[PDB]
Amino acid sequence: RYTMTLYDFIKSELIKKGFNEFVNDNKLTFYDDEFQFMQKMLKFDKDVL
Amino acid sequence: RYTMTLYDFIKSELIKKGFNEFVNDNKLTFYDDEFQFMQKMLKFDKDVL
Amino acid sequence: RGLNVELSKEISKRVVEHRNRFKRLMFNRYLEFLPLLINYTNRDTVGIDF
Amino acid sequence: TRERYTPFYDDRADYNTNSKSYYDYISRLSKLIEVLARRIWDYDNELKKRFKNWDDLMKAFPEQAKDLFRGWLNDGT
Amino acid sequence: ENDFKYFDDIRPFLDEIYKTRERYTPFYDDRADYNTNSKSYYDYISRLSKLIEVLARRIWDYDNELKKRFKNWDDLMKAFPEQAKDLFRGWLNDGT
Amino acid sequence: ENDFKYFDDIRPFLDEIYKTRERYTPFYDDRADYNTNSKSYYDYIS
Amino acid sequence: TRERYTPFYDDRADYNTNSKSYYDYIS
Repeated sequence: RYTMTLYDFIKSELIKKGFNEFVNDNKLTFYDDEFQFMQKMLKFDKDVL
Repeated sequence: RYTMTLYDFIKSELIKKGFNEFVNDNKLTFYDDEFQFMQKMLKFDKDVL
Repeated sequence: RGLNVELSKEISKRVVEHRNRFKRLMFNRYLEFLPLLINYTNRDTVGIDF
Repeated sequence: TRERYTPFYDDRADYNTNSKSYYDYISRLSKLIEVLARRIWDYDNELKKRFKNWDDLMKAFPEQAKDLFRGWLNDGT
Repeated sequence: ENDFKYFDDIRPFLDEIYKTRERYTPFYDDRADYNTNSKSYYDYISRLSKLIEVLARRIWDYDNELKKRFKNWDDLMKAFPEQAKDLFRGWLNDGT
Repeated sequence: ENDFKYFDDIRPFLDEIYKTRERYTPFYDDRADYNTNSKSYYDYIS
Repeated sequence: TRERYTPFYDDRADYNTNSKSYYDYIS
């Protein structure tokens, strides 16, 4: 049995707010640790809060 | 076995009191978070109180 | 190619396949047999394919 | 057979369905397509009336062009 | 010249994945039953819900755009006798 | 003129639901038994 | 067969039946 998760929730709601993780400014930022969402949730910054 | 719920009660009694959630002023307000009833019950304002 | 298997609760789909295939098989087998039970003193002298 | 989810991908669509269950969200979405369908119908009711008005002017244009041009502001010009 | 070795520093990292791509089965194992969790119906209406509201608003606000577009029709109508008399004073210049 | 692109900015959000509308079954699953609660007699006399 | 509630919709009608049960409201 499967429904919605909770990582997907705040990921989708944070990507609703203009963020991104791949092509953020113009450079390829998939590997850069201060941009993908899992680090923003483990650091748990002002934004996810 | 199924009868009346409680969300439906205060939704129907609040919509008896002139409110609405779709066409409220004139603009389409289905997506606007300060108008549909579920937010008025979770915020639990003066009105639902 | 395209492949990403579910889990090993694949068995919980294999179990319901065994049930579904058993119903289909037993149903059409039982009417595969049922029109031959009687055969009635088989071709004494009479040209009927019984 | 052997039910596999051979894609396993990433999404970019967003959700807070202000609703008790999946069911009541289906009802809300039904009401919403109903009300904007009624908005499309009053676009039709407005727009058929506008084109009964406008295309008369585009059909009867050269007669009106001969008529209004003969107004006697011509001496002022 | 012997320039443009950007097709060439890829080479030690393009033979590498070709090496470790298909020679795996003596080195690894096939066990442990990793679970896969993939997207029930709530993520499906996630995929559909933002998509329908992002055009639900963009057909709700078609009225003001269309209101602009049948405002400037009447703007053209009230601008037309000016343009007609302006066209008329053009030709009589050579006419008189 | 090349105006009235209001029929045209709908296009990248009208092919989108046609894409994700009927190609679902390799991407999703059919499980979990969602309950549906729908309106007994008390809502009927409501 | 296979009893399904294929509509699942929204309503706009209101209720406080000042009554003990469904029955006494019918009365």
